[PDB]
Amino acid sequence: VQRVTRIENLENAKKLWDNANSMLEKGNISGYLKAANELHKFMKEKNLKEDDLRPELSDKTISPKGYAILQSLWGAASDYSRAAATLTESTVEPGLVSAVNKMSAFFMDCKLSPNERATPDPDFKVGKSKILVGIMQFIKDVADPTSKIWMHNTKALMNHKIAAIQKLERSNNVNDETLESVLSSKGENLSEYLSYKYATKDEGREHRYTASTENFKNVKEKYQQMRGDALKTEILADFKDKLAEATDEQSLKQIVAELKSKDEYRILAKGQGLTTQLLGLKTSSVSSFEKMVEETRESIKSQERQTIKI
Ligand SMILES: CCCC(=O)OC[C@H](COP(=O)(O)O[C@H]1[C@H](O)[C@@H](O)[C@H](OP(=O)(O)O)[C@@H](O)[C@H]1O)OC(=O)CCC
Ligand code: NA
Repeated sequence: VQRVTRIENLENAKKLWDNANSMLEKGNISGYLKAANELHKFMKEKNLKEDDLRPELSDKTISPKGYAILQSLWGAASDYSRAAATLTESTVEPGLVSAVNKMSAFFMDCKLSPNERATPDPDFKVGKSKILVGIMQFIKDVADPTSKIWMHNTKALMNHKIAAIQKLERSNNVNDETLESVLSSKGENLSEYLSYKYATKDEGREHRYTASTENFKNVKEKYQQMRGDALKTEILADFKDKLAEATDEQSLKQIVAELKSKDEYRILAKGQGLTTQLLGLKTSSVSSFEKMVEETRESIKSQERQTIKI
């Protein structure tokens, strides 16, 4: 490796480090992690270590605010990677969160020598629930859109947990216990996950008009042999995953219109009992869908308030 190549690689690494620090300074957790991930990868690709870059950062500073955020992130990620390692699933979610600790540590060690101590602003109070949401946003950003944590789409499960944390915030009910329950969850309680009391994979309730695909010409093949509450469950699970693709209000509107145009939606809206059909009642599953739509809308609004701040 020529000197000119090393110089060019270190100058690009410095720029990557600076991008991460810039995000950190703005309190943009997901942006910081995206930047930190790229710094780390690039350095590894160029066989450059923390000791190689550190001399180049002598004109740079991690602020006291920055160190406070790094400390909170470390603790939050450590806790989350432990909480997310469960009998249901212990590979994907902990692996993702553990990578956050590794890349963030690397960013810091590029600046700080092994024996020098971080200097956090002792009065800068970092919100653990904000940090956790930031980690989840990062996971959403890095995940393949078809990847799963246990039986659930990773991006949908992240939206689920982000929304759950946001609800705790709005209810001022954020503490270790309530956060632990969200972090350790894999959506095992399917009725909670889908906001549908009757969520099931088995025969579910007996009905006069058990749901089926038989009166519907354009339903996807995967549903054709499903019936009843199990059929509605599967449709709701797939609709949930589709909703989690929304990025802003306009994309949500579009996705919702597309879903409602489907025979799958008509199945949800068709009553399985005489009273629902006779009196023209909204079904439980339509209400579940609307609840997920509204939660997605509010979560979008909430995170877009946050983009303005970061
Ligand atoms: C108008 C206010 C009262 C009311 O909501 O009644 C609905 C209730 C339940 O309606 P239904 O029997 O139609 O059962 C509902 C139907 O199976 C819906 O399709 C279900 O939603 P889905 O799971 O989305 O299919 C509802 O869960 C059922 O309750 O009716 C009775 O209990 C009368 C019993 C003689
Ligand atoms: Na039946």
